[PDB]
Amino acid sequence: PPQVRPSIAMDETTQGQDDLTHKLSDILKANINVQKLEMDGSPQHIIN
Amino acid sequence: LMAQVFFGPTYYQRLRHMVDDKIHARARGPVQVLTRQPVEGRSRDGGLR
RNA sequence: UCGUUGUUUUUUUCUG
Repeated sequence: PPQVRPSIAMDETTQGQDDLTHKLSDILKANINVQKLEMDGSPQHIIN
Repeated sequence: LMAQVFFGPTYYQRLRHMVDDKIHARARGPVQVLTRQPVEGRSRDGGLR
């Protein structure tokens, strides 16, 4: 949940993303990306 | 006084570590968001470790 | 109209 990875506040209004948030979002993007290779040209080297 | 005393002027210099800059107490107050524990630092009503 | 909240991250020079 957010508690484990709370959103820091660099200066009042602007809140930065905890490293865990960036990492989870990146893993989510990559997972979506793998899900998108199979539907098109996936020449066994993009996949790898 | 039954004994005598060494006595004279000497060069003494004050130092930056005034007491009021170190005294501190905390009954309750701000807590770290992540851990819900008292914050660190005298200037923020920190808590002793 | 009680209520009423104030950053992290490093590095530094210091104190016992």
